[PDB]
Amino acid sequence: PKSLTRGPRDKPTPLEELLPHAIEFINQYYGSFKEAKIEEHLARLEAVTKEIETTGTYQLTLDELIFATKMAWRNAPRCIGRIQWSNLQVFDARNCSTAQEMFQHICRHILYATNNGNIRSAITVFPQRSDGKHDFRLWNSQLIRYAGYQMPDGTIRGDAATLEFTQLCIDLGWKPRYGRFDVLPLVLQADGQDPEVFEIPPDLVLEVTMEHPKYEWFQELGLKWYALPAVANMLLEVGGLEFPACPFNGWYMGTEIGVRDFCDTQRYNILEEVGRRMGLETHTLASLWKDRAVTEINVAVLHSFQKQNVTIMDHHTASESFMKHMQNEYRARLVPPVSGSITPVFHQEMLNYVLSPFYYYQIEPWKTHIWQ
Amino acid sequence: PKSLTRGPRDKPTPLEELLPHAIEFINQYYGSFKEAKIEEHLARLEAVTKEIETTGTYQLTLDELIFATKMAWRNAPRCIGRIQWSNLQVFDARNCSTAQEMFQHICRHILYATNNGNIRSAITVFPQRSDGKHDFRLWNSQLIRYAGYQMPDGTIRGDAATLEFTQLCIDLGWKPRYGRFDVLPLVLQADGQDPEVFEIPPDLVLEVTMEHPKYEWFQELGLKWYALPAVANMLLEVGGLEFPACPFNGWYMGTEIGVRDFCDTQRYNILEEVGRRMGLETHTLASLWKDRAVTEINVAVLHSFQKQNVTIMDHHTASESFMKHMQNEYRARLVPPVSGSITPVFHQEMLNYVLSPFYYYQIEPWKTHIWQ
Amino acid sequence: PKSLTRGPRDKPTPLEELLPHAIEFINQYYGSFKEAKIEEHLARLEAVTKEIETTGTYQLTLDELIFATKMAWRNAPRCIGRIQWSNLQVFDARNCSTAQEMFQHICRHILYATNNGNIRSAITVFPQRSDGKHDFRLWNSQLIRYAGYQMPDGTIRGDAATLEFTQLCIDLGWKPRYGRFDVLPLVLQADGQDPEVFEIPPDLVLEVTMEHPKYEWFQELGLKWYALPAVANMLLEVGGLEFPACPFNGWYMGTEIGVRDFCDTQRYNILEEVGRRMGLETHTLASLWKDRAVTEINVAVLHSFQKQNVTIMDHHTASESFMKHMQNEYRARLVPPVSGSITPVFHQEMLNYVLSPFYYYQIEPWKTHIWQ
Ligand code: HEM
Ligand code: HEM
Ligand code: HEM
Repeated sequence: PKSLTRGPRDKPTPLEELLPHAIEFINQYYGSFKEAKIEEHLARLEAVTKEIETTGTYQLTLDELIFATKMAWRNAPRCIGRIQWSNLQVFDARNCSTAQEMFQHICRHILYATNNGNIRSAITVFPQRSDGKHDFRLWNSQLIRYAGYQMPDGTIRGDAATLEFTQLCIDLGWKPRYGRFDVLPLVLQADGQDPEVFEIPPDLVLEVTMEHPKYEWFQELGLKWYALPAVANMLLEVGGLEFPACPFNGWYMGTEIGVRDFCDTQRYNILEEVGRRMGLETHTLASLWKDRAVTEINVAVLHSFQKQNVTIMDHHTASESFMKHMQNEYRARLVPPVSGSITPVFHQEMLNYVLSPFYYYQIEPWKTHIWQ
Repeated sequence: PKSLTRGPRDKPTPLEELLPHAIEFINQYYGSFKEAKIEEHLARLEAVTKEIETTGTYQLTLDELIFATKMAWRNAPRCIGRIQWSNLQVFDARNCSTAQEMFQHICRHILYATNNGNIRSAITVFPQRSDGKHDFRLWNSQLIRYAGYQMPDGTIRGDAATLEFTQLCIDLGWKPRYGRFDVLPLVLQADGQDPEVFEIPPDLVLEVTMEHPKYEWFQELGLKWYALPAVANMLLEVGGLEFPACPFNGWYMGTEIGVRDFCDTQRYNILEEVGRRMGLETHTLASLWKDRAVTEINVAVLHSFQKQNVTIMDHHTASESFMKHMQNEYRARLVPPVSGSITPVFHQEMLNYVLSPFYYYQIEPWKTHIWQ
Repeated sequence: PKSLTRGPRDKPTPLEELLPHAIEFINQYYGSFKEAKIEEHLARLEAVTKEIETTGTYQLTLDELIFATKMAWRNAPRCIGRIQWSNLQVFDARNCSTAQEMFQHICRHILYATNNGNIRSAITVFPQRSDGKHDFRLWNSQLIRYAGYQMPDGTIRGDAATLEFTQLCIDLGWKPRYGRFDVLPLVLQADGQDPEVFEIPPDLVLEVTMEHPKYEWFQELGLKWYALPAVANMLLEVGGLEFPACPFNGWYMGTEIGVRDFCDTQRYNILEEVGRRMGLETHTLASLWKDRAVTEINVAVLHSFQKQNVTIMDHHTASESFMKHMQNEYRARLVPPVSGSITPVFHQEMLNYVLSPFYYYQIEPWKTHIWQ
């Protein structure tokens, strides 16, 4: 995915690589207004140019930043959320200094975002990359996520996708409770310093208890998942600027909540216990009972969410949320095309088209971090 | 060409894969108007969202469809016709039910389109893809096209490009007349059912008799070609919707009418008979007589078309047709850029740019069709 | 770089390959005006269509050409100059006939562009490609550039990048002075004829003498470079038209002026002589003295330029030049997006996106030229 990965630097972005993008951005920004702000637009371009001339970089106005985060969301071709991009709360943390402070900002986010199940979308933007030596990073892939443990006999326990990170956490001093649903700690890096680990206050992590509307025994097999899907390891590019730390969140779809993960020895087990029900024939592969169980688990999940009043992207939600997004544009008194975000970028030997602003992937920090 | 091929499905398009595209389309549509229709635009987006919420899909207004077919034409980078996209007649057949009915619609098209040589561009849109199990398809590559037969000794007779399809037709019960210009039958598939074959009424197929302005013996070698170039196997994508059956037509260019196909034992023969003329030396390859003959055949073709008053895209035609297209826009009282059609699509692992609406290729039906 | 290379032809561009592009261009052009020129726009499209119909090609109005050169500059993703695209002087030489005349036009350019160090950006556009058999070409890569000689013992003398071209010049009758800073002659090709070589009048080539602000011995090692960076071998594509000869110029950045070219036996030598200074230890690779010297050479260069008052793209220059570019747009009483230049081009088997107008690379002429 190297195309969509924006890596680390060790020196500020050159003028010839910053100025053009800053200009394009500011034009894009001022081009959004129904009512033009000519005098302001020209003076801003001047301000920014002189600022890059004198300081070597530039700062975004809170309003420019807000716009950037929303546009980058609008420019996320995989995200169904891009549909209602105006429904985003932006938390400005560009004045942050330490991991201690990062944690507070992160807790505020979780708190705001969770809202007792009535999930709200938000993004916390930490200081932008300066020289690439003083980066702010969240080593975690997601704010909330279960630990994955490599058991002696070879089987995994917990989230199989977090094995490498869990190990890291252990190496960093985190005491592993060898359970199936252990919420991983936040590994926060501020000002390029070594990362610091913080346990996430249990009260802040809302979890959905799995139960089926028909099968009363469902709750007996003790399955649960966290309500907040928040990405922590991405980078926001905007007008040449780079924000290595800017975690955001949305809400689940329903059809994807991963553990029903039809994979290995993790899958098989939960799937057989199920057969206890209606299609009790788990002794043979003649009855494709697995199809029955999977379909039913999705039912238990969907049901669990709606009954525990935790927002999920069902058909009604998708439409209602989109309407709310349209109400915001109407009260403002046509949209700026997606085309207005495509920038021709000539990287080594090929003319390619890139979107900006945009949420890029990054290289896992421990792979590049230089220990103090 | 897998990039430009939109294949078969076996389940409706997911919400997260439909809604964004529907929205983008409706925005694109309402963005065309010189005079904005704010109240209507917002209510339409609402209507469609609620419709996808409740029905799982949506229907286009005839006017939206018309717009879609024209824009998709405008988005056909190979088609010189894209120059005058407003000159298109749209035949709505989204209410069609059987192959019997398809045939009637198809005959109407040919009739309208042929217009005794005064070729007119048209497109017949059949029902959109629902679950991918009830598809409408024209198994033919073109509405009108000559059969290709594999003779015992190995030589081919007729159109070499239609060998596989001709065989299919034979397998489907069509009696092969082993001639050089046998018009293939229409293999129509409706509502996902098995295809039904219909012979095309000879009166509907206009053919141009080949003759040279100077060589009176030209007509003696009995060469002819059909006047109507119509593609039958493409798919129209629009706002997430897919129309597997939507044949369209234009008119010939003159320089391409394929049989002068410098290929094998099919070519060589017609080319030698020619040498009977001005450069009678067909005993040696010292006189590049082939160049002489080819140039002359193109002359006979071009001449044949203009004398038999069958529209062909010559220099005058190109300009006149473009003017007619400009007269339509002027009477309406600036154009919406092509950029407004490019949509960033994140398919597996790569950020690519796609045009929409657009005419995609498809997989030959007999290769995927499940027999009843 | 074959993607970005527009090669030679031997027959005019076909209608189906010209008309669409001409139309798109003219639309793009008339779409720039703050004040629409409806009557003029429509009549122009008509004019051009009829012109291509009758003549087989079309001529651009000087104003359309000016626009084309500026937009193509705006569409040069590597060029920091694209920032101030309105600051361009266009020299129309589409009426040029001979190499003699080309030379005069080229001398005027150098003269205007050099302006005693106060560098000004300009472009000289020679006759457009007709049938591809009567091309105007500058065989040189740059208007001004030092010769590169392959010495007997194997070492190179001068610009290592110009070895093949220098040889060509020698073959063409140019007497090689075997120095380090010999300005190469102009190899001009007009109307598809054989190229003619012209020595560039020394008075026209402004050179910067290298000296350090602190080290008085710097001037002693006699280093110099030319002030004018001008590309001579590119092709401008616009509305389907192709201009094989259209040299342009800008000014240096400072950080790139190549000879500090850390390469072979050319590098090493100048680098050691340096060590004579502050870090005199050139006997060992324990002291990374090379880093010291390189940094210092860049200092001598930058200093040499500013003291000899030869324009260079430093931070102040970048901002000041951009302001000058904004003053031009303000006095005209929002910009047309970059997206409005992207054209979907279906070349063999793939749907790609191209920019237009644009400055393409070309195949080195001597590799394709047919001698008379
Ligand atoms: C409003 C609720 C939201 C929903 C339902 C939603 C849903 C999704 C889904 C389903 C995916 C793609 C598939 C997957 O990774 O599971 C995704 C990806 C993404 N979303 Fe969201 N999203 C929401 C909010 C957000 C917000 C608020 C932002 C940013 C401000 C955002 C940015 C992205 C990005 C950048 C991706 C790419 C993920 C990747 O490929 O690694 N999303 N979103
Ligand atoms: C008005 C007369 C028309 C002319 C002269 C014309 C001409 C052409 C030509 C010369 C090609 C490309 C080369 C070839 O395949 O032979 C082509 C391709 C195409 N045309 Fe047309 N066309 C016309 C009308 C139409 C119409 C009415 C539509 C659609 C509404 C259309 C859609 C397309 C598409 C989608 C292709 C792609 C064919 C492929 O690559 O398989 N054309 N057209
Ligand atoms: C105003 C001063 C200018 C500056 C500082 C400037 C600077 C540059 C730089 C730094 C590069 C890329 C890296 C390199 O090749 O060294 C470049 C490339 C380029 N510039 Fe300029 N440029 C200027 C003016 C122009 C003008 C006037 C035009 C055209 C009208 C232009 C067209 C291009 C093109 C087409 C390239 C691509 C070169 C290649 O990749 O081979 N530039 N310019």
